[PDB]
Amino acid sequence: KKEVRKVRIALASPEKIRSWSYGEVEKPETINYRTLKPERDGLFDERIFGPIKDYECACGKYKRQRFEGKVCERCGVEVTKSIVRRYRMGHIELATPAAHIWFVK
Amino acid sequence: LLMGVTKSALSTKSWLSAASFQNTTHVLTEAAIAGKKDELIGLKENVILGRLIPAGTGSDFVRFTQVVDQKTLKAIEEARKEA
Amino acid sequence: ISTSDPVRQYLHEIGQ
Amino acid sequence: MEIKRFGRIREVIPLPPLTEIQVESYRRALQADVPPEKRENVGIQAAFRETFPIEEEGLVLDFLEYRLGEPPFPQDECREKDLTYQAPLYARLQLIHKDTGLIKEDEVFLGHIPLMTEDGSFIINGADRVIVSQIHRSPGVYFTPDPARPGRYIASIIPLPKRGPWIDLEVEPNGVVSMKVNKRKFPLVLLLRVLGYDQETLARELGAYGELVQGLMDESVFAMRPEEALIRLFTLLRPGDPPKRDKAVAYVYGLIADPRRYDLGEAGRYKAEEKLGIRLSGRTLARFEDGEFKDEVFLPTLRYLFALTAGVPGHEVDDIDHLGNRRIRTVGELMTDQFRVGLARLARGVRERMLMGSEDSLTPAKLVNSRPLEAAIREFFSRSQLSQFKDETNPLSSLRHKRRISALGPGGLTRERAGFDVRDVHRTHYGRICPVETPEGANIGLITSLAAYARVDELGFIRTPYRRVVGGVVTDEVVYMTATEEDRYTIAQANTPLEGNRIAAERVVARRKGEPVIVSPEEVEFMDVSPKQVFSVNTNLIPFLEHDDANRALMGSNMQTQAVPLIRAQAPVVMTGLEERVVRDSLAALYAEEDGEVAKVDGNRIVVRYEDGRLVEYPLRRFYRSNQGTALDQRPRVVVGQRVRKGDLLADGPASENGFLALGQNVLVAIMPFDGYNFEDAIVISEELLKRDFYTSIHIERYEIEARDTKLGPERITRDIPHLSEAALRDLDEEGVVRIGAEVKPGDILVGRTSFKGESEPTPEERLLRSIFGEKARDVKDTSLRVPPGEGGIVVRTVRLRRGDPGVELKPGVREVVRVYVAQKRKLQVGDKLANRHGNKGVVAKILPVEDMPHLPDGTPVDVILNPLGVPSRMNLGQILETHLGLAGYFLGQRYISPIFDGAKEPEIKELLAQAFEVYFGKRKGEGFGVDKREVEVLRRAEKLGLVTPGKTPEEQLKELFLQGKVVLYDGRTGEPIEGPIVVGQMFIMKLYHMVEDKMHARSTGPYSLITQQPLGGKAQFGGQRFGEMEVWALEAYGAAHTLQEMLTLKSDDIEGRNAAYEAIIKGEDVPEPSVPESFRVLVKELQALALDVQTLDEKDNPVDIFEGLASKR
Amino acid sequence: YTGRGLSFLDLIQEGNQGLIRAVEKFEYKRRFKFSTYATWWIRQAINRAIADQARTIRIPVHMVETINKLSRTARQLQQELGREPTYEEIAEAMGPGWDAKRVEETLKIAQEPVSLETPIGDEKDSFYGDFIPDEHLPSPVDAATQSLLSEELEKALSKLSEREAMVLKLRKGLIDGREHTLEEVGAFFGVTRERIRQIENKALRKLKYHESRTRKLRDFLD
Amino acid sequence: AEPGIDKLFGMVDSKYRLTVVVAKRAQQLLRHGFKNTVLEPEERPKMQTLEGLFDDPNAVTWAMKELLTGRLVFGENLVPEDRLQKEMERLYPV
Amino acid sequence: SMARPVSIGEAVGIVAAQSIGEPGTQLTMRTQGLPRVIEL
Amino acid sequence: MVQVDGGRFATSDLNDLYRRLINRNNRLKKLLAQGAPEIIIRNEKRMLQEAVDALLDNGRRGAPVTNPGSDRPLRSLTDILSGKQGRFRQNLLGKRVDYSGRSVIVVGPQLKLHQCGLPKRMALELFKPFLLKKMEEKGIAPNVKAARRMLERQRDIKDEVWDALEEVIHGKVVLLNRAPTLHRLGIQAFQPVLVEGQSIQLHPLVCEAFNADFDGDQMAVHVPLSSFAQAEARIQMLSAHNLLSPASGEPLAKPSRDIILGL
DNA sequence: CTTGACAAAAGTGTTAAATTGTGCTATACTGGGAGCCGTCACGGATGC
DNA sequence: GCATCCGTGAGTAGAGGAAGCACAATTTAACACTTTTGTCAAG
Ligand SMILES: [Mg+2]
Ligand SMILES: [Mg+2]
Ligand SMILES: [Zn+2]
Repeated sequence: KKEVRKVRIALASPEKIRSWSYGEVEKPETINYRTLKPERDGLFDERIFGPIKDYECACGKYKRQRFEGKVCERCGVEVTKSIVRRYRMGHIELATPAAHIWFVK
Repeated sequence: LLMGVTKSALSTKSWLSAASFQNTTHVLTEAAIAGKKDELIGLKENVILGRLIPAGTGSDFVRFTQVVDQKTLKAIEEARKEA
Repeated sequence: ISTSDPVRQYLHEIGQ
Repeated sequence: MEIKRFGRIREVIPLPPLTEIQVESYRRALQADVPPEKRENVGIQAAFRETFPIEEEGLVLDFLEYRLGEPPFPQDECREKDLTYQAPLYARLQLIHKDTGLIKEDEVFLGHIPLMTEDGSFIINGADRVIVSQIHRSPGVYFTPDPARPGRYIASIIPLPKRGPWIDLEVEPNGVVSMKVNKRKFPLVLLLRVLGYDQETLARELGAYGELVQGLMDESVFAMRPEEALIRLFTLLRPGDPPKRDKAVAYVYGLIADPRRYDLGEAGRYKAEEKLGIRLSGRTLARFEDGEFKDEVFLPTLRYLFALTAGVPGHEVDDIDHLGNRRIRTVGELMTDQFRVGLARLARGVRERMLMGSEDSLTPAKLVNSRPLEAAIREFFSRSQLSQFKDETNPLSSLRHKRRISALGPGGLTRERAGFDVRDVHRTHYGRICPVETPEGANIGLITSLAAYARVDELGFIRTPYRRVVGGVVTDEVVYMTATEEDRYTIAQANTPLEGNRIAAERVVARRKGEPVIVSPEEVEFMDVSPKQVFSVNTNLIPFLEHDDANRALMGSNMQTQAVPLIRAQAPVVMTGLEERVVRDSLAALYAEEDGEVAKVDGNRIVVRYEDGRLVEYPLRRFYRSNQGTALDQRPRVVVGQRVRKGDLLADGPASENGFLALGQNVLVAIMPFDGYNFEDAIVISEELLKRDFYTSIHIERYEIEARDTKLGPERITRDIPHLSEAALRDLDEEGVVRIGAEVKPGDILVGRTSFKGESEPTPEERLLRSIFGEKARDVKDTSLRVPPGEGGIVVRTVRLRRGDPGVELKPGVREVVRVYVAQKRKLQVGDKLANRHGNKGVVAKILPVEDMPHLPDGTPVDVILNPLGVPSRMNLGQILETHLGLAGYFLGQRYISPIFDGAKEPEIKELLAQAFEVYFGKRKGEGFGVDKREVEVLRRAEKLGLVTPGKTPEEQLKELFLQGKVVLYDGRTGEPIEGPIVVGQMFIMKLYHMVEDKMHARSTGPYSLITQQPLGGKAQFGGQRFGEMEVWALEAYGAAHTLQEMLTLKSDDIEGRNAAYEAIIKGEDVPEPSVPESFRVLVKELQALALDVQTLDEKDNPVDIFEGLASKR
Repeated sequence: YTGRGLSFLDLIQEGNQGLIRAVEKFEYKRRFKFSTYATWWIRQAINRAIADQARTIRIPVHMVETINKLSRTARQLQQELGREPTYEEIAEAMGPGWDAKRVEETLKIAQEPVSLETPIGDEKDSFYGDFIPDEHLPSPVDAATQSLLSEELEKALSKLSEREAMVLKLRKGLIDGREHTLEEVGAFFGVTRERIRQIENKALRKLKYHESRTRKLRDFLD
Repeated sequence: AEPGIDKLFGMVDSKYRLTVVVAKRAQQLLRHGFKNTVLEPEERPKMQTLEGLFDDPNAVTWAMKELLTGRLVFGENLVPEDRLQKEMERLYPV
Repeated sequence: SMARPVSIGEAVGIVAAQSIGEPGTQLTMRTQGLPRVIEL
Repeated sequence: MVQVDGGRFATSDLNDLYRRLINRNNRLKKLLAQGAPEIIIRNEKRMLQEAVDALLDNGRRGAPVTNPGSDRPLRSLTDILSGKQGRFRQNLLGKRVDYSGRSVIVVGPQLKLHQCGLPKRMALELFKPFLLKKMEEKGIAPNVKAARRMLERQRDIKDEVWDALEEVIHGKVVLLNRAPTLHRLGIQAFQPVLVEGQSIQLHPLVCEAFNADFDGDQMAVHVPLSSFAQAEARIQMLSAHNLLSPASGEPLAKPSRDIILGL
């Protein structure tokens, strides 16, 4: 609707960073070495960043647009377009604070 | 005050062009701390956002021109001023 | 010892 | 075609083997034929004798000998199966238990060493490669002047690359002589004390200069024990490590006295000995013996520095760019260094292996793990900067690539950092490095070529030959000397007149330390061998080189490499004399070993019966594809029963005619403008060239595909492809591969392969379609190999490799691989690039019919038309003389050999032209034809221009014009003569590898990138054109806002925009308005990953969602 | 343990965890010095950390041990035979239950992913990611032909009756996105299961007739 | 050069206004299928096809020729965009 | 480029930069030539 | 983490940095839960800080983090967004575009100042959607899909396709470009003329502005699509309209070497 | 349009079995290995 | 006024690119077994 006229840049608070994220990444696992599917809680988890293919959960129980905006109870993957995987971010909860190197060096 | 082309370009008001020229880290950190807002006045910002540049046929002086033939113009004026 | 070298700093710390 | 020779210089020695730099170095490195007990300590043997013995301090691993076995596969098999042509290397080792005193010996396999072909190249993973020699600073001791302080000098000690730190000695303003090591400065007094130096000794040796010694006489440390001094130095160098005498002495010994870590090479040791006037016992800065340190080089170099600062006559600074201070590492030295580092890694592996696990029962086989050595060797031969893909467009290309010298690579300079200093032509390059030959651009001066007569000695210094002159008479004693030795003599020039052997000229032009001078015959000590030693092999093929500007001779010599072999290639009319040697030394042709008689001649083989009785069969390389795609074949040049002598030619190689290098064709060239088709370097050619197949070349293209095992199933290479008609499968045999000899065009199938379709339910519209048509969806899909656009030809070969085939090593998951060879015969067309040896290059812009080209009065049309406006600005006048001599030889039917700087001069060319006119105009008179009216008009106009003498008869005026190289030329279109005489002759022109067929590319839509979603790049990828920043600037300057917006969004990365635009265009509508680019979205997301809150606002500062609500948490 | 996927300090910290475990489980009654028992735990912790954290795509510990044993056997056969062994030798040397196929599968599993930012050539302006096309998002041609097929199929269904078109677009999932069933569609119209199968077949036959008379829909079938 | 390009440049105060007018007129002509043209049948641009002379499908040429004729009125704030489009649709059905 | 008064909306800054920078390659390099322009 | 055609896996360098950070954070959490001594906790916190620094900006402080088995530093976010190969200068200020070609240039003396010689095959590939639409309009093909399949194979292309292509390009222009684009006349709009061959024909008078001679130069061809783009190219960017130099005001398309000699 | 059957695809437990995750091994062992110059040169801002 | 740190250095192409073992816990493939769907037949 409205047109983009200005672009603002500012610091992101921890609250805002957590608001961006769709889930916390707790494991460094990327994918399964045998099934080649993303590992749960990993860097490529479907339950966080979205489904790999459009309108299909991880468990393969919902596979059509009819159940759009839904979250499968078996797997937790939202049934939506897979392009959201380019737009959904995660977050890591640091045990101790870490300074941003840009504002130090 | 007098300054060179590099220093004058890096000290511009829009952070997008300054970040896309040089010293990306410094420009971005100074803009983020100050919460700078870019008004998209120049050409590089519009190129980055893929918008219509404010020059040539994209300038406000000529962009809103309207073209209309005799018959339709007469119709529009007659069917309204008749009231 | 060396501030910029983590290994040397750790070895110095454990040597105390 | 009789060959007439010009020249007066009698050359006393022939050119050395042009590939000996590659061959002899590797032979010295390997020493694969020397008996083990007589091998000398260089190369691989030096590496073993340096790393071994490995001592645990009581296990000792000792090395006895090594050997190289026969290669597992021949060169052709390695090329076919993508293997490496290498030989097995085993080492004989013995383990000694110093406790018990028992020795067990066995032979252990240490790996495979790549082998070098007889021509001087390697076969790495089935691809031909060349190891390029590297030029760098010679190790040793140098004495340079301090730029900050006039009158101050600094001493630099430089070891072999990655074989020790540089050492700096500088006289500080305080007077103390400071030593810099590893960026750390410290007093040299401390180190001198460490090496057992007192105060009275330094006063006795270095006290005869002045105040300088006083700065190096600090008594606060002289009395202090050398032990404490060494600990102090150890603490100074690396601070923090707890002070211990053992660690301190180990560190000092490893820094300046360990041969395994510090290595002043043989060149460095020789330079240090010849400079400091000393005799090094070893190749290290100091010697650690009897529990004490003994000095080797620090005292002499400090003495030299002090005496240089004093100003005694015998000491001078060193020029670091002097070619006596720069050395060459060939393939042998680089391979030896990589072998040594791999062997050191193996030695450390052995060391930490023999410290654990059944210490009593250890054999040399168990301790040695040879994988690090093989790994290092493979990295060097595959992913090194100096290991370059062989350039074999033609034999001269490979010859140059083998005779190239690079200042880049590991341990060398940087392309961007270096400038204006290392790129210059130093005075010492005369006779050692070719000045003109170099790549113009960012690598100018960094990559060069070795001279024709130059050779690299054992230590890596380039030497050049000179004839000894004693008493003013030149002898035949040739001495090869280096620049540092050359600078001691007055060397005359090779063009000096000689009355037999005595120098006849009273004034001799000579050089003293590179400075030209005029001396007397009795002051001359050496003389140049020939004018060819100054220039490389590539540059020595340019006739009349003295008439060409250097900037254009560079281009000519460089472009001689890019000429493609032709099916009707012919040797140039005007030669320099190196063509036969270039063909002979490139190993492209075939020559008889000794006298004999030819028994069998065939297109595939030649069988020759020698005098001793043995019959030798030589197979002929036929239609082989080079690295650049050109066809390399050999054609027999003998007949059955022909008697052949030793060295006689048996079969020509690529780009050669009867043993002479033939990179192009001899064409009839007229120098004149033509209707603007010659505008700005463009070339006009006749259709007669295509009719008789001139400039026609054969190129072979390779296509590869593999069948792989997947999760869903195995890919099948089969002729049964779903949803294809019989027309598409017509040329495929029962195995699914295209039959040999079939003509293929773009879009045709080469090999048919089917891949299992990923399990995915189809769209409802597709399901409705199949329900309507009652067609069940299959499980396999077409994934076959097709001819890319703009390609095709005739299928000439198919190679099929399977997993179980012997020798082939397929990667896991691949069952088979199929390779298809498609050959096409390319004719000269518009856009192809022609050139000549004098730097004149241009693309063909027009092809005229035979009746449109200008023709001679006898009816002979010209073949090529060249624009005269390209000569005055480029100052390459050699082509004009070549054209004149070519015309003279064309009407006399002879060829010429004019050596560079000593060849044909204008009087001789004019005499030849007089004979050519006498045979060219006498025939017309004999046939009963007088003087043409058109010729009379041209003669009148020329006499108005002063080109002929007024009052002469028409025949005499025509003869004058001919002696000037000009003839009366008619216009093929109108029939009227050209208003002025034109320069017509015969020129040798080459066809270059740059062809328009391989450069045209267009794309509407195709593949897109992963992250940015922008089009890929490259013709092979079917990618788009990079629209960089300057193009955007140009569009902004034009004021074309909508075109720029389109190229930024619709045509690059606006997914919705590009899809809608394509659909609208194919539907006949106008493209819709564009949207936000995906690259900006990627930028925003990546900025958010840095904890930066980038937000897009509207006119009222309210947030605007550019992600379409796909990134908002509910 | 350096050079096996983990940095030196990571190995040190994993060994520290093992040392804490050893201190927890150590017993001084047996009169053995602490180092003898602590070395076992430190090596165990370091080895488990290497097996768990040295690969981008994590592989189970047992499979890592199998890969290591296979590599050792291959190296021994390579140094004994004086050449690179084929899969048959390696499988024979490994023992029972091993064939060439299993060795090849294990080697395929043990392949590390390659970085997308590895430069090719001396010029530092080309990477792997510049040559990998994206095959997930549909191309403009695919979207265009999908839209054309949808439009032509909608124009073809207009000839059908008002309910027959609805029955087909429900059974084929052209309305809700997902295909229904005869019973589920029957609930919508109140019709029994059997009747729908006949009207749908009749509409399909009519569409086949129209396609045969026009041939405006055969090209989209590929 | 484009025919009458000097006259086109002389008819506006800024060349980019000329470009905007030409493009907008071209899109108006394309949207209504060339039925709103101010060109007489003897003035319509033509192209030579193998079959014969047919109307030029390039709308930019039509717009330039129409602007050359002088029967078009261009400017800013002439009529509302919605009303202009609605009236053009009513007079010229498409 | 047209020998008439400039039209409103032209990107004269880009034109100025391009005009100044185009003959930069012709300037001598060997306080003179291109370095002089750069320091100015 | 994409799988290439051969089955091999390719991944970016950010995954390794994320894995390092996550592993160090989890190990610190475990160490804290175990009541580890202060030295171990301090070392782990220092490593966590260093991992965060490497992820945000690798190589700024200390030795760059490299992938084991190589000495190539990993690519961090700052490296992605900065430099000549960064996001801005490589993907935002300049892009690769569709409907673009490239070929060698030759001289065309018969062309008018506003014309250029475009090879037939380049025109077919560049104007492919318009050509498919025109083919559908006539009887050449039944629909767009059939026309595209017809154009896939060279031997399946009939002779009416060239007539349709000639009809399509009527009036349209294309932008010719030669690099480097030093000034704004390095991109110029020309009216294409379909020619037999594979090389682009260039008018002699526009060579000085392009700085293009004919010893092997190549040029790129771009096709503007909409009515605004065509109007801008024909009115503003046309070669016959830019006759004077924007820098000095003197003529820039003027007689050259051979023309001057002949006059 | 409505009934009543019937064969086959699909959903629902159940389990032996490959597959994966976790723990422990007791002579004594106690601060690293690389790496090293045609160091790139010139501005510019900052801190002492 | 000297040290010290830090950022910058043209474009488009091409083409060549080293542990084992034990035992519990969490998937996974095979096997029945029962509805749940298409069909078929008539009225
Ligand atoms: Mg070059
Ligand atoms: Mg050129
Ligand atoms: Zn689910």
